Amino acid sequence: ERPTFYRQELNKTIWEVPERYQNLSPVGAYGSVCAAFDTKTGLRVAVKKLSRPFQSIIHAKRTYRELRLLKHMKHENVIGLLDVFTPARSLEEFNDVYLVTHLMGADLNNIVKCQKLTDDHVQFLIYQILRGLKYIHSADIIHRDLKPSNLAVNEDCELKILDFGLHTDDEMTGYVATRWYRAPEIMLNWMHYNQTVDIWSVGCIMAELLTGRTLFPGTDHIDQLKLILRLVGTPGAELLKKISSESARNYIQSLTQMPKMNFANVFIGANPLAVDLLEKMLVLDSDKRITAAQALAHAYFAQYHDPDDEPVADPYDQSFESRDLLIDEWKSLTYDEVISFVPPP
Ligand SMILES: Cc1nnc(-c2ccc(C)c(-c3ccc(C(=O)NCC4CC4)cc3)c2)o1
Repeated sequence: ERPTFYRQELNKTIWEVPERYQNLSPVGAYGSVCAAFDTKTGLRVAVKKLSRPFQSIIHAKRTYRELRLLKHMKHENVIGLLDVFTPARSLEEFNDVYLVTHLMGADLNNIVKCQKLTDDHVQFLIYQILRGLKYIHSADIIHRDLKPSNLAVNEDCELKILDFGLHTDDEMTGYVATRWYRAPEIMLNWMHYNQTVDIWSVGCIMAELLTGRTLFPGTDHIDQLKLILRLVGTPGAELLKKISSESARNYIQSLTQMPKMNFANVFIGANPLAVDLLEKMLVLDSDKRITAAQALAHAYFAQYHDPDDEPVADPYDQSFESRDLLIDEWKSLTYDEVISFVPPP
């Protein structure tokens, strides 16, 4: 049965949401999002209204991608879908999509920036990121854009992963957090990349939680690459060969060879086990980085690691990515996914 919708204007656009959602207030950065009190579940929720979802093929495909991703993610440490609705009564008038998720009070960026983090806080926070990433990667999904701002956290330090990378050139330019957590292979388009790019991001985050400082705050791509290589050393012959970009390979070979630095001398006073894990994450060769599944079993997480409570994901069919469809087809697929949504228990 259809709920009653009511409307209000929240900064230049009309929100039409079901009555269960009250006290809407904008929170901007994450898209077009409102905090809301959900009266049926008693939860504080985030309601995102999609922005012109079917105005182009790329937009319509994006909207479907986003809904597909969110409907599949059911894990404590990954943002999931509480609800999805449109005020539209049929396909013909279907033109707006609204998404409802948990609203966690803060992001990791405000945590590291405002509070001192004990080594035990670091254990728990990274543990949770890895636990959710094992789940994410097990579905063959790559986040691609892991940074402190898309790690939501509550009062109890419980964490969910948000905003799967699904950026323009300018946004990646200069002295910007948008690029500081990016694996060098994506940053510079070295090769066809995979899910361990997400592990490099975790390395940078973990480092920053331990020291309270960005690990590689490059002023631009090249400066950042230098910051990276000073720490991990320049590529060996084996890696140079795996860079499929001739042009990128040729550039990296112009650099004075440097060895990998001693991580105990960079992360002074840190847990030796934390140092070890960092050395295994911040490996230049992605083939050799530690996987999230492998990381969870590392000694650093002895306290939180529970092999029976680190679930993988159901199969995720993303063959739609290969498909070229018409706006109307992408829109009909999105509609079918809206109409068949069943709330969680
Ligand atoms: C895909 C995908 N990845 N993330 C989303 C998504 C979709 C809808 C929403 C409302 C959100 C969302 C975005 C941010 C938060 C959130 O809790 N941010 C915390 C910052 C304010 C202190 C919660 C949820 C995220 O979708």
